[PDB]
Amino acid sequence: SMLRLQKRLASSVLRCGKKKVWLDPNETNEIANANSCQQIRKLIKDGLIIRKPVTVHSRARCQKNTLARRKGRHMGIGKRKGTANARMPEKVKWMRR
Amino acid sequence: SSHKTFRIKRFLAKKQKQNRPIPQWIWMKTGNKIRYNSKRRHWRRTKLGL
Amino acid sequence: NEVVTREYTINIHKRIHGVGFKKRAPRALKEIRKFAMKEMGTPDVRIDTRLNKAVWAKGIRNVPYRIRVRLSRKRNEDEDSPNKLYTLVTYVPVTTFKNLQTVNVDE
Amino acid sequence: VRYSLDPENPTKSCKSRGSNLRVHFKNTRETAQAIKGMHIRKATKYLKDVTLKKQCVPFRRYNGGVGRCAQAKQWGWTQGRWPKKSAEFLLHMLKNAESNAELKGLDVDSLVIEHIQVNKAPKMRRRTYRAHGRINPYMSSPCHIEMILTEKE
RNA sequence: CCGCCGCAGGUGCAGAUCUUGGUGGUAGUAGCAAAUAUUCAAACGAGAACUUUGAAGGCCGAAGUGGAGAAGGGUUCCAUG
Repeated sequence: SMLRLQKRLASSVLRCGKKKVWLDPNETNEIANANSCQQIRKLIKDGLIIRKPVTVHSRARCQKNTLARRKGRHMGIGKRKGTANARMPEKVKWMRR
Repeated sequence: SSHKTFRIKRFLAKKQKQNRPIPQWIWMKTGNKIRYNSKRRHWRRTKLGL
Repeated sequence: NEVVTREYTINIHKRIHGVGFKKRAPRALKEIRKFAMKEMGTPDVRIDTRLNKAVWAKGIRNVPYRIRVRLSRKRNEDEDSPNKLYTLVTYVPVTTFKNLQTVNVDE
Repeated sequence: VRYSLDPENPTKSCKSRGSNLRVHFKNTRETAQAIKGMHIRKATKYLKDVTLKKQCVPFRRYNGGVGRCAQAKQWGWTQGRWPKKSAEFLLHMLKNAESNAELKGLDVDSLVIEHIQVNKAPKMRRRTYRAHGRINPYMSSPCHIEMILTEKE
């Protein structure tokens, strides 16, 4: 009924967050009487409590965009916020020369 | 806090042992006045002094 | 007789017209449950977790205007409820809602 | 205990009672006046519909700021609410009385609830916290419900 | 516990924004409106808008509703009911 004990342990057994602890909703009776950590490791081997994969923050369109910025696209006068001396300053230009 | 002095830790130690109810057999006695422990103190209700 | 199964194309858009942005996908779920009681006269309406996903596909503010449903009445198991006949509401993934009559399907 | 009214004969009547019950008083007196002249089956058919907002309890005495409905017109009254918890906690008591009927061997469906009375129980003191650091009380209003069934044609 | 004859007084209440205790009308009234938002199925159970689990949709968005400590708290910690 109450798997609050056995999501907390499972989080610190998997060494992830309890965000990612997937408890098998059909095999509830087996998880409910875990009672310890070594017997939650037994449930990973049995394969009820299993780690969820990381949610996809794909920075694939990010790479796609920079290749345009390397080519000088999206870098026009109407895509400049900071001053020329803030974007790439005059002291560092002088340092390079 | 976590950082305690030995004297204060013995003070708290007494206050925990004094925060248990009456035994059920006490009011089966002949001279029966006590119903419940009136001196029971809770960590939100009363703040122990200090 | 009683274990009867139909298809239904539901206009959510004219059941949901005017309700606030944080009470549409919830409101949509209440007029798939209301709809399931009107056609198939059953108080117990149990609407599948694959259809709930279909209503919340565009989030809470945006619901698909037309949604297609295989509305299915059935018997019951034991642990006897005040009612016997319930109605399972299941999603039918449809590409075009153009010229869909309500089909009377077979079990 | 000793009830307020004594029945015409203790044979044909079966008692029930509930002391210091956690409902409101004003909601429960009003739904115990609507029940006061109904058959034992006629009452449970009524109260279950008040629990489901199909028939209503007309609030007649304790009706200060009680909004209106269409259903109260069956009582010849304008105001009326659907007290779910009040109607439920004197349906446990008909369940209790209809059991005592069967224990006394009275006919299950000949009984008309003749006497029913709601007395105020001692209030339960907890408090609320209001403006300018001033604590005003937040007392609950429980009630003693007790009723007598009696056999009729 | 009381009548009569004497004696004695902290001896008679409607008031004092009197004191203490209790209860009314107001009234089932005001109210339970700060910071975006919840829905579906199943489980345990006498009982589910809230509990637990899965699946959704969301918020905090690394100067955080995150992970830790100082001061203060003192058992609030954790399990079983």
